[PDB]
Formats: sequence, C-alpha cells, structure tokens
Amino acid sequence: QECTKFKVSSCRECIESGPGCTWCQKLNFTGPGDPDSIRCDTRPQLLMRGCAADDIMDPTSLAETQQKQLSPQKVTLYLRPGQAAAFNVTFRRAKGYPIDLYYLMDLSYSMLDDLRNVKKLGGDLLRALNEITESGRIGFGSFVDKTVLPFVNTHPDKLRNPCPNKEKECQPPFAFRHVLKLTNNSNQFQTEVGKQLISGNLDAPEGGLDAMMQVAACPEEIGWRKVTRLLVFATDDGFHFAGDGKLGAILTPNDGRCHLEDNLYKRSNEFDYPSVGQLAHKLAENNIQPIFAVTSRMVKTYEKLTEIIPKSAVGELSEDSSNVVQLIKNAYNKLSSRVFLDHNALPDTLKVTYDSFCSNGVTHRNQPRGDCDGVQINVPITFQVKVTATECIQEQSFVIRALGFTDIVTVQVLPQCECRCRDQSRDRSLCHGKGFLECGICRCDTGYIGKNC
Amino acid sequence: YNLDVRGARSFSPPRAGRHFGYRVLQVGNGVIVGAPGEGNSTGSLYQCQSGTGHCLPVTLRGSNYTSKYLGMTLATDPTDGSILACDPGLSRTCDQNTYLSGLCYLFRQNLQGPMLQGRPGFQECIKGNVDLVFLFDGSMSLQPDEFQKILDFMKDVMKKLSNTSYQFAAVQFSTSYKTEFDFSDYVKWKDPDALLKHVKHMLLLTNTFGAINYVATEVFREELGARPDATKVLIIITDGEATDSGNIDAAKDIIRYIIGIGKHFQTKESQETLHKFASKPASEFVKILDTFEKLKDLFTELQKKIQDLTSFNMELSSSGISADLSRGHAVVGAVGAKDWAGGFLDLKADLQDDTFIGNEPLTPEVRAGYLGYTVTWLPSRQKTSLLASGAPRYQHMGRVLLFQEPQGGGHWSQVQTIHGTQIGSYFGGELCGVDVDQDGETELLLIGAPLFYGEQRGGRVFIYQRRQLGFEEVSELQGDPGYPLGRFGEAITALTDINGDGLVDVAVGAPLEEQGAVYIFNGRHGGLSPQPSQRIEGTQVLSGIQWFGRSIHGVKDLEGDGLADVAVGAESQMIVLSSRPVV
Ligand SMILES: *[C@@H]1O[C@H](CO)[C@@H](O)[C@H](O)[C@H]1NC(C)=O
Ligand SMILES: *[C@@H]1O[C@H](CO)[C@@H](O)[C@H](O)[C@H]1NC(C)=O
Ligand SMILES: *[C@@H]1O[C@H](CO)[C@@H](O)[C@H](O)[C@H]1NC(C)=O
Ligand SMILES: [Ca+2]
Ligand SMILES: [Ca+2]
Ligand SMILES: [Ca+2]
Ligand SMILES: [Ca+2]
Ligand SMILES: [Cl-]
Ligand SMILES: [Mg+2]
Ligand SMILES: [Mg+2]
Repeated sequence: QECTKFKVSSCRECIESGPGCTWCQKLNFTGPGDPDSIRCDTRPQLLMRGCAADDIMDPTSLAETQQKQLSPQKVTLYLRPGQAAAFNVTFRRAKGYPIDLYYLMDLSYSMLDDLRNVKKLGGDLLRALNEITESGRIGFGSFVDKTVLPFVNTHPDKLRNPCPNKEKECQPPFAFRHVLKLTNNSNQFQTEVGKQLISGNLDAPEGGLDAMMQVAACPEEIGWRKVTRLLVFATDDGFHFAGDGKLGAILTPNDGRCHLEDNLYKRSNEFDYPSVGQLAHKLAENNIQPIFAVTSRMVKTYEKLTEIIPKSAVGELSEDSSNVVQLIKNAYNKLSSRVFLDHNALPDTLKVTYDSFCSNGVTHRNQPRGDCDGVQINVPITFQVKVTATECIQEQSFVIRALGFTDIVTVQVLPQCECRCRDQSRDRSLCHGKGFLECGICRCDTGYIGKNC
Repeated sequence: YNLDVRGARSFSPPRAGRHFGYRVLQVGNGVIVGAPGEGNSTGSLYQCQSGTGHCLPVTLRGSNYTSKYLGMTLATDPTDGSILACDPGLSRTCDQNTYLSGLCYLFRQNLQGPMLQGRPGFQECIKGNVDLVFLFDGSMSLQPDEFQKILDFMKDVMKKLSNTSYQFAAVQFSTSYKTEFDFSDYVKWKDPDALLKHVKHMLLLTNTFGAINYVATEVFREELGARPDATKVLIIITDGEATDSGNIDAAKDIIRYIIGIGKHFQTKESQETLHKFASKPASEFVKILDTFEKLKDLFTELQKKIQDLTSFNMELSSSGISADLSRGHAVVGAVGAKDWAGGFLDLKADLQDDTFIGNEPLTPEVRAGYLGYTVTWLPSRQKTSLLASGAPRYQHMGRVLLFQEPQGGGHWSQVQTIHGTQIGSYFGGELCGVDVDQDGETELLLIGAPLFYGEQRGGRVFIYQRRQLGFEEVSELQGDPGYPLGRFGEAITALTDINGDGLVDVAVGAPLEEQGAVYIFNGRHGGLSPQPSQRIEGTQVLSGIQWFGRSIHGVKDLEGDGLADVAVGAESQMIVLSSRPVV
C-alpha cells in the first residue's frame, strides 16, 4: 500500500520500483506540463488522479504448475520484486524400495559378546528387511580406531594383542575393514563375518566416523544399489572427530575421498577424523541414512546427531547386541515417518520458505525447510512453498528435494517486471507520428523530436 | 582494508613439509615457524629472516629428543619477549605400556640464545620389577618414638607390597652408613619385623650426600641381590638438613623420593634444601610432613603412585599440546590427564617444577573432554588475572573453563563454566583474549567453534565480555556464508592496532574456505566490530596455496615500513602482510 519512486519513465521501471507501485495506461492521461511519472503511484493515488480501475497495471507474482510421490515435478514462477508466489507440493508417501543395510560394527574389546551374537544374525537381518519391503541385501564392516599413539598402544606385543592379555583370538587394532559387499546371501554374511576376531585399543572414543566416511565415499566397493540405503552404526561409547587427531600429530584434514586398499583404510593415520558436518554432508549427498545403534548411556549423545544429520535415527542397543533386529525395525519406522522438504543452494536474490501442513495434527509456517512427522504410507501431506525475489532477476532455476529420496521438483524462476498492457489497436494514427504505442505511453522510434512524437 | 595484499611476501624452505606454517610467531626482524613433521619426518622450528627472505631450520642445542610433534606449540610472552616451544611427542615404553607426554623449551632472549628445557607432567617409568631402598635418618635429633615411627613406616610399605615384584633394602645413615639388610636378605625372608630387628639408632649427624652415594655404589649391587632389569627407586626419610655437601651424581639414574619430617622443615627455605636430593619435579618427589604421625597418611600416596593400564593419570598426559605465557608465567595444556579429562600444568620459571590444575570435581562426564586443548591468559591489573582453557570434546560438544590465578596465599580456583551447544562443533577449540581499549584489563574472551555446522556458514567465533559475575556472551564475529565446512574460527589472534586508532584489532583464520581466507575485525568503542573490514583470499597471495589462515600472528613492527606486520601460515607456506594507513 506504499510506493517510493525515483527514476520512473516507463511502466517496467514502475514495477521494478516496488511491489506497491502500479501504472495507469489511460490514453492522454498526462497533462501538457506533467511527466508520465505521475502515471506510476499506489492504487488509491492513481484512482485519486482519475485513472479507472481497469486501466491500473498491477502485476502479481504467479506460479504455473505443470501417481507420483512428489508432485508437481516442474513449476515456473513469475516474480515481481517484493511479492512472493506460492505453490503447493504434495508428498504422498509410496511403498518402500528394497533396502540395502550395511552393518558397521565397533570391534573394540567390550564388543566381544556383541560380536558372537552378530555372527549369527545374517539370516534374521535379511528376513527382517524382507518383512519391511522386497529384495533386501546386507553387508558388514568393522572398525576400532586409528593405529597411532595414544589411540592404540604401539608396543609391538600390544599391537599383536591389543586385547587384555588373557585373550587368545584377537586381531591387531585397525581403522576400518570392509568385510562383506552388499548381498542377499545370508550364508555369505555368516562365513565372512564369522572370520572376524575381536580387537582392542586404548582410549574410549572410537574412530567409527572414519569408517562411516569410507563407507559413504566408496559406493562401488560397498555395493550400494539406487534403493533405500541404511547404515547401522553399532557401538557402546563415544566417537572421535576432527581436531582429535592432533594428539597423534595427525594434522591433515579428512579429504572425504575413498581410500580403501585391500578392503582396509590403510592411510587412516595420514588423515584426521572427519568433522560431524563433513560426514552429514557426505551422507546427504549419497542418500545414506545412518542408524545409530548405541548402548543406553550413549543414546542421548547420539540423538544430538539427528539434529545435524536430518535423515538418521537412534536406537538403544543392548550390552550384547541381541536386540539389534528389533532396533533396526523401530529405526526404519522413525526414519520413514519423517519427511523434510529442502532445496539446494540458492542465490541470495531469492528466498524460499515452507509451510508444512501435516496429517498428524501439526502446522508449521514460514520455515527454511519443510518438516512433517508421523507421515503414513498413502496419506498425503501438503507443503506450501513461497518464493520471493528482491529485484528483477535473470532467468534461473533451483531444485526442491524430499530428503532421503531422489524425486525432485524443478522450479524455474522467471522475472515478471514487464507490464502486460493492451493493444495499440483502435488507437492507431498513433502519436501523430511514426512511433508505436506501448502501455498508453508513446516510445517514439529513436529520434525525430518529442515525447508525443 | 589496511592490510596490503599487493605487497604480501611469502616464505618457504626448499624442503618444507605440508605442516610448515602450522604455527607462526613474529620476533624482531624474523618470523618463527613451527613445522611439525608428516609421515616419518621429525618436526622442526624455522627462523625466517625478514631481510634475506630465507627460512632456516633451528638446531635445538643440548636437546636429546625430537619427535614429529616439534612445531606444534609456539607461544611468546608479550611482557618480556620469552619464547616457549614444546614437543608433545615424547613417547617411551614402560614394560608393555607406552607413555606420551611433552618436552618444552624456553628461549628467554631469542632462538640463538640460552635455552632451558623441562618435561612437564612427566611420569617416570615404574616397572613390574622394582628394587627399592629405604635410606632413613638416624640423627641425634630423633626421639626414640620418632625413630620407631620411621621403622614402622618402612615395615608397612614392605607389608603392603609383600606379594609384588618389589625387592627391598634398608640403610640407616647419620654420620656413617649401615646396610640393615640387602636385597638377598629380603628375598630369603620377606619378613619386615625380622629384617629390621637388629637396627640400632646411631644418634649422630645427618650426612645425606655421602649416604646417597653409598646407596648408589654399595647397595644396588647384583651380587647383593639387585636385579639389573628393575627400576631403581630410593626413598629418603630425614628430620633435618644435611650436615655435609657435594653432589649425588652417582645416583642420578635412581628415582629418588625424599620425606622431610618435623620442626626443622617448618620454613620454606629448609624444605627447599631437600630438592637437590630428590628427582624432578619436586612437587612429586619432595614430601614435607609437619608431624611424625602423618607417616601413616603417606602410605597411599608414596605407594599407590609407586602393567596393562586401562586407566591413565599422567602416563598419556600429552603435556605441551598448547601453551601461553603472560607476565613471566607459563602454562601448558595436558589433554590426556585423567583419562583425557584434561587440565593444564602451571610451570615454574626455570621449567624444573610444575603444578597440575584440572577439572574439579573429577566426574565421569569430564572424561574424554580434552581440557587444556587451548589455554589463554586473560591478564588484568585492577581485577584478578584469569586463565581460560577449552575442553573442545566435553560431552562431544565442548566447553570453556575460567580459572582464577592464586590470590594471596590461595590456590588456583575455577570460577566459571561456558557450555557449547552443538555436538562436534569443537566449541573451545580456539581461544583468544583481547584488551581492545588497552586499559590493562582484558575484557574480551573470544571462543572459536571452528567445526560448527549449519546455515551455510562453517565455524563460529563468539564474543564474551567480563562482567562482575563473569563472562557474558555479547556478540559474534560474522564470517561470510557459502563455505559450510570452511572452519571459520580455527585461528583467532589479536593483531594489536593495525589502523592507528589506538584500539586493538582481531584476525580470524578460515583455512578451509576454498584455499583459505583471513578476516579482519576492527576494534571499536565498547568492543569488537561484528562485521569484517577485510577478507583476504589465499588465492590472491599465492595461486597454488591451501589452508591459508591456519595460523595468524600480529605485532607492531619496529623495522620496516607500515604500522603492523601480520604473519599468516598456510600449507608449506608462511606469508607476511604489512598494515598501512592508506592501502
Ligand atoms: C495449499 O494448501 C493449503 C492447505 O491445504 C491451502 O491453505 C493453500 O491455499 C494452498 N496453497 C495454494 C497456493 O493453493
Ligand atoms: C540376489 O542377488 C543376486 C545377484 O548376485 C541375483 O542374481 C539374485 O536374483 C538375487 N536373489 C536371490 C534369491 O538370489
Ligand atoms: C641429555 O642426555 C645427556 C646424556 O648424553 C645428558 O648428559 C643430559 O643431561 C641430557 N639432557 C637433559 C636436559 O637432561
Ligand atoms: Ca558388550
Ligand atoms: Ca579409541
Ligand atoms: Ca580492556
Ligand atoms: Ca585498530
Ligand atoms: Cl639431627
Ligand atoms: Mg570401545
Ligand atoms: Mg636430625
């Protein structure tokens, strides 16, 4: 309801001046001494000056939308500066894809009883995945920590036997070992995971984030399909991250690249631990959803990660990991009942907010990300997307994802700073000259002399 | 925009490793650069000359050890020009265990001058096999009940250690020395009451030098039952000062505790006289007891302190992983203390003694918190001087503790806790104190959280201001967005005054923003400016550069042209920029 005008000599400069400015298109609307800048003002002020309602040019931001899980797929917006356009994205949660589940396990010494139970769970895990959806695959990998002091005792006897001295079937400490490529054969899991021995190390936080990064950075060795990707992270206390490597004089940052050699992370002592945010980024890119299976005392700590890795869940693991199959089923339900609607990086000439109209009884408005919980299969929820431009922008685009899924909404952003007026037909004989008539003002073909040609 | 990027100079030795530039420090006409080694290389320090443009490796004079860690820790004292360098990679094996602590070097004048060294938080190796000798005072000052209590102390120590690999010997000393039983005499009996039942009180002088030389040459003998594979330990028990003089060089390989008991060690001056007899640090090996009945209370401290470790005190202390000097006082952090709860060591000026200050109380929640990862003095003149230390891993979130200097005859006390909010952000992984108006009161504590994630900004720097009740969060130093993993905050330094307005300015390194960047925040009235006045892309100074801004140091420079010189570390590079009134 307000308009500040500085340079206006055309209808397009009027719209550019602000969202509250409007333009009269009446013919012969201007007096002899007046400019055609009087033709651009707020709606009530124009009406004050004798312009009729139908001659008021007042563009409005518009959205053109063109069985799926994410609809619509393509949207074109027309943004005049300062006014948002709104369109609704519908999320109708479909039936689940097949599930790849890579089981990444702590093998420090307190996990000895857990290891004996997990060695026998290959059958139950596949049967659990096939009770959820169709055609499941399972994999396995293990981790302890970096193999430099003070994370491990580097005394040669304690490298050969990091476990307490009684222990007789113990492997030297290691950073990460890829044991089993994703497979639907449970007997392969049994004989491959059965070959693994318990290990040990020196300090309580472990290097599992090293292993998670190598899992997310080596998709060909791990064997991810383009289906649902779950990464179970099973441990019973804390985790190292970037900055801790300094104690071992490891100062080079993690480069987020694959470094598997002979299914081992050999160069682990050349790189620092990844930062949580670095890992969250890598997991989102590759659509890998971690399931932190942790003991009761660690649950509150690992739950803080779900703050930072949106598609993740935490479940309380027993001291012997005997409940892990029900842990994974519960975690799947929590993972898939939560739906985030996000967009990729934007130019700062644009702003996007989300309204989340959820079926569980909840409504969020004007948020940087859409968020609904309690989403059910075949029960649609609605996200209202609002996009605002601060200026006349160049043609652009950006994509809207549902986190964890590959479906996208491609939003083509187009400026609407042009006025869309009328035909100079019925008015020809024109300006008493050569020039043509646009929007009630004559823009004379360059020269002769005159505004009125 | 007072840093002349067009005039930047760069330094790099021909054999520089990737971590040349991990620390930078400006001393008259030079930059000192810490260069921790990568791979199999050992670390070193480089002295870079402003005139020649060359960097040369520093030869540590009288140093017995250099690990890859050397170069990790460089600090300078603004009040007196001291330089402290630390190598927190002193590793050693004790039976099947490995220990890891620091070696620190103090250059009082310059790197070419005299050097002092010490091992803060050093744990001596006590093996399974221990040959322990009691050397007990029998001087004329001891009343019979006091002499007896000395006898009973040695008995309870032998009794509590009876089923261990320890073997014992005992020597009375006064004017002369008598072996009351050898190691073989302990093996054949293991009865303390029998081994000492022939002991007769000598009732003469106190010849401590000769006694110790006697023990080292006449008691630790293989033909008397001494095992050459065992740790040699000596426990001296005396009630007065030594009546002779000389040296105990013949006993320097022995771990020596000494216990001064009674009225003759009332003064701190007399207690000081026992330090030459014991091992270092005197805070560990010199025990002063005011009464003879406290020989019972000492049973735990001198025996529980005396192999498969699953829980560690100072054996993996990692001392010297950080340092800071103020007003001649040095402290180094020790993140490994108390199962990586952490803490810091208050160093004596000659580096020959230290005092550990840590979390209090030791709760299970401080474990693996890495307190002492950062240590920063916060000196004041009218108000009390403080020390800030970050535990960037506290509960996987981090926190910062404020300690107050000992006031009067008091001790270090912990006066405030500052909590981080985001897991993995490394809240407290970098700290910096700033006295902006230069009134002599350091009012600003800057806390880096360089791993902070979210809102398209990587890393944060928060501004805390000292109020009557403690430090309150007043603002944040805003870095540019668009680098979600850029590690804004990894380096924070006060530059002194670069734009000639009298207010101190701050630099903030962001080493993973593309090839690295440095932000400059000008001091204003009442604090720091939240928006930067300049951002320096590393790509602008050198084209093949990385990690620009990993370390920063600023000083008013006395030679050269410009108001201030700023040194910035990068991967295998060190860059010097001059501050100018008009750029
Ligand atoms: C989107 O749906 C909500 C609720 O169903 C409704 O209030 C709103 O008008 C819709 N938005 C558009 C642009 O149609
Ligand atoms: C399992 O995966 C294999 C690929 O190795 C595929 O050939 C097979 O059809 C799948 N199903 C069964 C039951 O083996
Ligand atoms: C270094 O070792 C030598 C032995 O060759 C010794 O004389 C010297 O005192 C040692 N240095 C320190 C600082 O103890
Ligand atoms: Ca267990
Ligand atoms: Ca560990
Ligand atoms: Ca001040
Ligand atoms: Ca200034
Ligand atoms: Cl005496
Ligand atoms: Mg463990
Ligand atoms: Mg005496």
